[PDB]
Amino acid sequence: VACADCHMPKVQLENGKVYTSHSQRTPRDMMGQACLNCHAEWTEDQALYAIDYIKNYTHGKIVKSEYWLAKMID
Amino acid sequence: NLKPVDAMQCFDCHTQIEDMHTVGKHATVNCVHCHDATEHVETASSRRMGERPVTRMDLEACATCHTAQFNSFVEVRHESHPRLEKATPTSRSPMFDKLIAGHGFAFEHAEPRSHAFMLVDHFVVDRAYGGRFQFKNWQKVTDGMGAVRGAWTVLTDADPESSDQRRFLSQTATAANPVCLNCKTQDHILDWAYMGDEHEAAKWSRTSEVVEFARDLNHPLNCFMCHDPHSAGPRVVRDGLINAVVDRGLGTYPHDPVKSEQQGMTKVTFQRGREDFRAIGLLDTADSNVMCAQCHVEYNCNPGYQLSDGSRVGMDDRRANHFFWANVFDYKEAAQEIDFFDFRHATTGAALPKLQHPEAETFWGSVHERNGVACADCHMPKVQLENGKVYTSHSQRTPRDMMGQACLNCHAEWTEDQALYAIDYIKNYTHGKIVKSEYWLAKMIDLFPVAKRAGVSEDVLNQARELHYDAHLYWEWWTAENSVGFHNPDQARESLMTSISKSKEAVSLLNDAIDAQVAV
Amino acid sequence: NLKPVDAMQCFDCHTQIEDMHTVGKHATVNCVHCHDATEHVETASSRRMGERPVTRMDLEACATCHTAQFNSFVEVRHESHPRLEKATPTSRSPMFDKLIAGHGFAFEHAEPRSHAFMLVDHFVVDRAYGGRFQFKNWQKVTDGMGAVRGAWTVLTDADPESSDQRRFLSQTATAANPVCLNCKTQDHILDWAYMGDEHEAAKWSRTSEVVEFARDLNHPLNCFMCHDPHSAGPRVVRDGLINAVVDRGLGTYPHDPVKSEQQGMTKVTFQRGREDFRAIGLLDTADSNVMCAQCHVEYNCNPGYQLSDGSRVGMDDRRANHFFWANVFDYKEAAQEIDFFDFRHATTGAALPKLQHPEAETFWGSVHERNGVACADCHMPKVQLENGKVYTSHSQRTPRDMMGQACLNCHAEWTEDQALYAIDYIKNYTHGKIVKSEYWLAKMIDLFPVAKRAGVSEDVLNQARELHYDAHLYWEWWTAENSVGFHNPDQARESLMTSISKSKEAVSLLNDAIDAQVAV
Amino acid sequence: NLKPVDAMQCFDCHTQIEDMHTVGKHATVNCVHCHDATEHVETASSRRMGERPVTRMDLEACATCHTAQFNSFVE
Ligand code: HEC
Ligand code: HEC
Ligand code: HEC
Ligand code: HEC
Ligand code: HEC
Ligand code: HEC
Ligand code: HEC
Ligand code: HEC
Ligand code: HEC
Ligand code: HEC
Ligand code: HEC
Ligand code: HEC
Ligand code: HEC
Ligand code: HEC
Ligand SMILES: O=N[O-]
Ligand SMILES: O=N[O-]
Ligand SMILES: O=N[O-]
Ligand SMILES: O=N[O-]
Ligand SMILES: [Ca+2]
Ligand SMILES: [Ca+2]
Ligand SMILES: [Ca+2]
Ligand SMILES: [Ca+2]
Repeated sequence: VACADCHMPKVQLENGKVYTSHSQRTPRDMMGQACLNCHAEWTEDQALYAIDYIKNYTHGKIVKSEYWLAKMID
Repeated sequence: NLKPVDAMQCFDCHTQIEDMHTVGKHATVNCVHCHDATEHVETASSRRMGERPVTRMDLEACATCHTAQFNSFVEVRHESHPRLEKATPTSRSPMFDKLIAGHGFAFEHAEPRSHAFMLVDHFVVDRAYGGRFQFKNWQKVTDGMGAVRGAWTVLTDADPESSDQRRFLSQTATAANPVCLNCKTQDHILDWAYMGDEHEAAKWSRTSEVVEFARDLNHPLNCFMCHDPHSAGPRVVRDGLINAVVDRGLGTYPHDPVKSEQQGMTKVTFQRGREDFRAIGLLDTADSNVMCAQCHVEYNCNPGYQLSDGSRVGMDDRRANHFFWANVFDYKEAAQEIDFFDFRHATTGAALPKLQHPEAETFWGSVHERNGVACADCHMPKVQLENGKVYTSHSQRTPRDMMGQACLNCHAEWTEDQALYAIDYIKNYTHGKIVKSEYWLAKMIDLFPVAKRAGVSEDVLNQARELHYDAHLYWEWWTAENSVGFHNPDQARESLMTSISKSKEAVSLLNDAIDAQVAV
Repeated sequence: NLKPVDAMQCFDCHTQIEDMHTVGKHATVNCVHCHDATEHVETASSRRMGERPVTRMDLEACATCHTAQFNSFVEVRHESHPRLEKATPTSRSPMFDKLIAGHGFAFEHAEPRSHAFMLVDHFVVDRAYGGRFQFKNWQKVTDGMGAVRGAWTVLTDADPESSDQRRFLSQTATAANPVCLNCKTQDHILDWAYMGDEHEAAKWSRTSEVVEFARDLNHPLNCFMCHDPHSAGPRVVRDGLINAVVDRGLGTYPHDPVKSEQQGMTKVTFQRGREDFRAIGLLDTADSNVMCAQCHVEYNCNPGYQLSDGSRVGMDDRRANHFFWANVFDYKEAAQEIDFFDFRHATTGAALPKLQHPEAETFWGSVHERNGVACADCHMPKVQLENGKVYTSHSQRTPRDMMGQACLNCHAEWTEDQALYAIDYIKNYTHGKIVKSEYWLAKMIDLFPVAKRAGVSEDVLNQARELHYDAHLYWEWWTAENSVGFHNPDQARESLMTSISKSKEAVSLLNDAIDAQVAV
Repeated sequence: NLKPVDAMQCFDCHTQIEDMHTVGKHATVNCVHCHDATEHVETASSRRMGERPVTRMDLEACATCHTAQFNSFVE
């Protein structure tokens, strides 16, 4: 998988000539084309939930990392 | 990958192309994008073609550099109901079968749908080819991109071994003829002489076997119908339109000589063996009124009969390819001018015209047309973007889908709901008069068998038939025209009231004659 | 609280029940859930019933352990318009009154609504019981759960003191008879002999007073119509269906002997005093095509007349309970096979069939049926859950409400709008041909009085009446069938074109005969 | 309106560009779309630039033929 698969995927059209989106942005804006096409087992809410599980856990450890760096700095 | 050819080598022979190509916005676009001419260059002389070069007519030839306009063009509007028969109580003409009896449209006449389907819909409608052509299956009806790629990628022919027009199912007709195709495709633009006259250099003409012609055609509404591929400048290619505007000298706006001069057309003719062969009309301005009038007009594209003596007018006659270029109040005179009518009513025996989608001629003289508004302003406006390069939408559809760009930009005093309400006030009032007109036409039509059977004289029946012509014209214009009066509401109202008046006159004439017979 | 009974004690006598109950998925479900048999056990012998045990027929007997399927079944689809008369310009059959004149359906024929209401709607429709039964007030029309709980909890009887069929309001009919109830309820499953034959052990039969029968019935579409309560295995209980498939040997799929073998039915018979009494058909597979064909078929459930001699066929005849089990192109032969027609047209005098909702026989041979798709796949699919135990929806309704589960799972190439567009293309085209068929039927019908009054001969009028039979059949199939052609579009198209052809033939015959009379 | 230049004349001194341009999917795209080299061509030799030609770096140089990619980019 590469950055473009999640952040600038091909446009999906009912009728038309396919081209590649050049709006590089979060996959949350185009989940059908950026995630759900590979993850058939998920609804959009399930895929968002899986993202947020990782970001929530990571951000918690960033905050704890800063708490300890700040305690040392002080 | 494409390799460019030496255009200067072409221009040595093709001076008209040189004059157009070197000056316009396609001066950097190489011939190889649309032509394969290698063997042609090896064999042509200054006056003889030699081997014929290949010319691409597919819309994807333009989609490579103009993807936004192409993608907009091929969109399917699913809200435009498909295969919706007009002769039903919930559509445009509840009493159409009774009123049109004797004409091929009684076999099927659906409402229009998105442009991508025009050629496939032409091929499959029940009135056209005896039911010979069908979609490969009922799922293909959704496939707009497929139809654009080519009719024969989504259709089947019930009998590839024969080329005659015949019925394959009982309730079909074989009304299609080569002239129809000119408003569905221009794939034949190099194979058709101006007006569809017989010509040594034309493979196809008005008198061709239409089933064989059909098989050679693939693409709907080619991009180059409105845009010259050499200059990229605005134009029309439709011979019937050029004939009305230029040859007959009627102008682009027959009611307005000044606007006709400012927004005119220059006929350019191309030859084969130094004899005139085909023509285009270059426009002074990018005027969509005239571009859309290549098809959205009342026309003849069919055999018929002479008003004077009732004799047959066949596909071989020039009248079988004709733009009347007349509003509803000038139409009867325009039909007298060429001594033509379309069919005899199956019940009344009256000589009648058949009217078709006269949007362009209806729009003339309307408040919007008089203020310089054109079809594209309401039906294919500029796209509005917060950040982006503006381009023109090519999805021709009702303004209800883009009211901000199609109406409310000029009508700043209205909300979207108020603008919709104004449109519906006109459509509701107009439809009510169409329905009343049909009621009166039907009442008259029903009296003909009663009058004949009661022994009413031919002289009286003929007087009623002359009234039927006018009652019919002044009604059918409005079921044929697609705006339900919006394009010209005062004209629709005056015309529909005239239809009713004529029918009432005919009813009174017939009732009195029947009553007198019974009294004897 | 329920206390279990000793099932082994029952099984001592009930060996058929034992063989079914001990093997299937209800082997742990005690008899007390559905039967109160204490006094029965005390008094029965191996061949005599003794006191009759109570058997629960209410759907709540199953709702205790299967709440999800019950709650799904009783949902009311408010978008399915209620009490919507089909004989209007905006519904299925704009010219129904003229075409059906002479038949009881002219008094009222509404579109179907949700299954919860089937029995109450049967009781209150204007054509059924002379207007005898009404909802307790106009608010009760919304109460689906109430109707399921029991018809008599939401209805009133205008005269509990009489049991005759009569008109209580002027524009009603009394078309109901005991056979109708078999497609509304199976509360009478233990009180009705197979086919509704007279039988010593049956309280009710084809010849019962229908008002008295009506009063004994409460619940719509019982869960056990498709599920054996003893084995929990798939089945049908409808006698007419078992008679077509098994007794007449036609099979579950008459056009396909192989599929008939793989997806067959085994007739199981239950006796009273060691004589055959009632029967069920156990299915080889959980095949909804055959389960839904207990009701969604063309049938006779009414008296009529013989084609051969015009004589009356009454409720006492087996033909008054009959599944034709024939597609539209085999129907005329199926009606000749039993020498039967339904009514004489009030205006033309023609012997005519009356067609009813033939969904099952229409679906045969369609692309979907040939690919192994069944009614439940589009009308009662598996529920899709992010997290949960999957069960089958029991809300039988249009797939438009669950397109992801009903269509788009098999048609991965389409969006919901594209799939809807494909359905509407078929429905629009089919409806247009229904409307044209009615136009031609009406034109013919209108000529009968004119022809009679002009002195046209009986021989010619009889030729026209024979044409009317076919014109009628090939049209009415499609206003009766609820998919507006979707279930089999090529068949609808061929049939409706045949209807039109027959009417046109009849119009020409009558016009020529009238013209000849006037000429003399 | 743009007027095409003689690309072959350019390639007499620009063999490295020739080998890329003639072979890829821009073989038909004339240099005038992105370069203004009139005075350069009047003054250059294969060994002396002469007047420096102008090269367009604006994204609109691509947006004429690739409006969809450009419009999606600038959102
Ligand atoms: C899908 C499997 C992904 C691939 C491959 C790449 N990225 Fe990604 N990225 C992804 C997610 C789910 C998120 C979080 C977005 C959210 O809304 O929570 C991101 C985030 C970014 C961001 C920040 C985007 C924003 O929140 O606005 C950037 C700048 C980004 N990613 C860049 C990026 C690059 C350069 C990649 C290839 C090396 C790449 N991503 C891969 C999902 C996916
Ligand atoms: C790197 C960050 C990019 C920039 C800056 C631009 N584009 Fe692009 N383009 C990019 C990728 C990863 C792809 C898809 C490649 C693949 O095959 O998967 C593209 C594709 C194109 C195309 C081809 C047609 C299509 O797939 O849409 C064109 C014509 C194209 N890109 C044009 C384009 C223009 C005009 C840009 C400036 C506005 C642009 N690209 C920037 C990566 C990158
Ligand atoms: C003189 C020797 C010629 C050269 C070099 C080229 N063409 Fe030509 N062409 C020539 C003639 C005499 C004709 C017949 C029409 C006429 O003007 O008298 C043509 C025709 C074409 C057509 C129309 C083909 C058709 O199907 O009708 C096309 C598209 C065409 N020519 C293109 C073309 C191109 C692209 C050339 C350079 C590669 C070219 N021609 C060279 C005479 C001569
Ligand atoms: C790329 C190789 C092209 C192909 C193939 C086609 N066109 Fe084109 N077109 C091209 C350019 C670079 C331009 C000029 C852009 C600018 O604004 O400077 C154009 C312009 C047009 C126009 C506008 C003309 C005008 O305003 O006077 C139209 C209507 C147009 N092009 C249409 C068109 C059609 C119908 C094509 C298929 C036959 C087509 N173009 C091919 C680049 C390319
Ligand atoms: C002949 C080649 C045509 C030209 C030029 C234009 N139109 Fe057209 N139009 C044409 C046909 C044959 C059809 C029906 C297609 C079918 O398969 O049924 C149409 C349809 C329309 C519609 C209805 C679209 C819908 O959503 O139902 C509109 C609004 C329309 N046409 C407008 C239109 C405009 C504004 C034009 C000039 C820009 C134009 N058309 C040109 C045939 C042709
Ligand atoms: C240009 C002057 C036209 C000629 C010649 C033909 N048609 Fe046409 N057609 C035209 C337009 C502008 C439209 C859309 C507007 C409308 O009112 O329909 C159409 C539409 C069709 C359709 C779709 C609608 C329908 O009537 O079912 C069919 C099937 C169709 N046209 C067929 C047809 C045939 C068989 C023709 C020759 C007899 C014919 N068309 C000529 C424009 C023009
Ligand atoms: C007539 C019925 C048209 C057909 C067929 C096509 N286009 Fe068009 N185009 C049309 C109009 C009225 C306009 C606007 C002119 C104005 O100045 O108001 C356009 C414009 C273009 C342009 C210019 C850039 C823009 O404004 O979008 C291009 C590049 C263009 N059109 C391309 C194009 C292509 C590729 C088509 C086939 C898919 C096509 N046009 C058909 C009218 C008509
Ligand atoms: C705005 C002032 C308009 C101009 C200029 C033109 N038309 Fe129009 N059209 C207009 C409206 C408000 C409507 C009714 C649409 C609705 O949804 O109620 C129409 C209708 C059409 C149609 C049928 C469209 C449909 O309902 O699907 C066609 C085919 C059409 N108009 C064509 C047309 C042409 C060819 C014009 C220039 C001659 C034209 N219209 C001008 C608004 C406006
Ligand atoms: C609880 C005491 C029950 C009552 C009352 C009814 N049913 Fe039942 N059913 C019950 C169980 C425990 C099971 C098996 C669950 C499992 O999957 O193992 C069932 C099964 C069914 C089935 C599925 C049968 C099969 O797949 O072969 C059906 C169709 C079914 N039950 C229907 C049904 C009906 C119609 C009832 C009312 C007459 C009914 N059940 C009562 C538990 C209980
Ligand atoms: C006889 C006992 C029936 C069986 C078995 C099935 N159906 Fe039925 N259905 C029946 C009636 C009498 C009615 C009309 C009820 C009323 O009060 O009007 C219906 C209705 C439907 C509908 C329409 C529902 C709506 O929303 O309007 C559908 C879609 C339907 N029926 C489908 C259906 C299916 C798929 C069946 C097998 C699973 C089935 N029905 C069985 C009578 C009977
Ligand atoms: C099974 C073979 C049936 C017999 C016997 C009867 N009906 Fe029926 N009915 C049946 C179905 C599958 C449906 C829904 C489909 C449809 O097209 O309606 C119905 C519907 C009704 C309705 C509601 C619709 C209406 O016509 O108003 C009523 C009032 C109704 N049925 C009454 C009725 C009477 C009086 C019957 C005996 C003469 C009768 N039905 C028989 C299935 C079956
Ligand atoms: C025929 C018209 C049916 C009626 C009446 C009832 N159900 Fe049903 N049921 C039906 C089908 C076609 C299926 C699916 C079988 C398959 O394997 O595809 C079902 C399934 C059940 C089940 C099994 C679990 C599940 O899949 O949901 C149960 C427990 C069940 N049905 C119960 C049930 C009850 C309680 C009913 C009365 C409210 C009922 N069914 C009616 C067909 C029919
Ligand atoms: C999917 C491939 C289907 C199968 C298998 C069956 N039916 Fe169907 N039905 C289908 C569609 C797309 C429609 C039209 C619905 C719409 O909203 O347009 C229908 C319609 C019905 C109806 C009327 C439903 C309503 O509009 O309220 C009934 C009563 C019905 N179908 C019954 C039915 C039966 C009994 C089937 C098996 C024999 C059956 N259908 C198969 C889609 C599908
Ligand atoms: C019209 C005169 C063009 C200008 C200016 C630019 N490009 Fe282009 N590009 C053009 C054509 C006709 C094609 C081939 C289309 C086809 O599919 O055959 C292309 C192709 C591209 C691609 C795809 C290349 C590949 O897949 O190998 C890209 C990424 C692309 N073009 C990018 C691009 C950029 C970044 C430009 C500005 C510097 C640019 N193009 C100008 C036509 C034209
Ligand atoms: O019907 N002649 O092609
Ligand atoms: O039938 N097309 O005007
Ligand atoms: O009408 N007899 O029940
Ligand atoms: O009227 N019920 O088929
Ligand atoms: Ca439309
Ligand atoms: Ca005409
Ligand atoms: Ca319904
Ligand atoms: Ca029947």
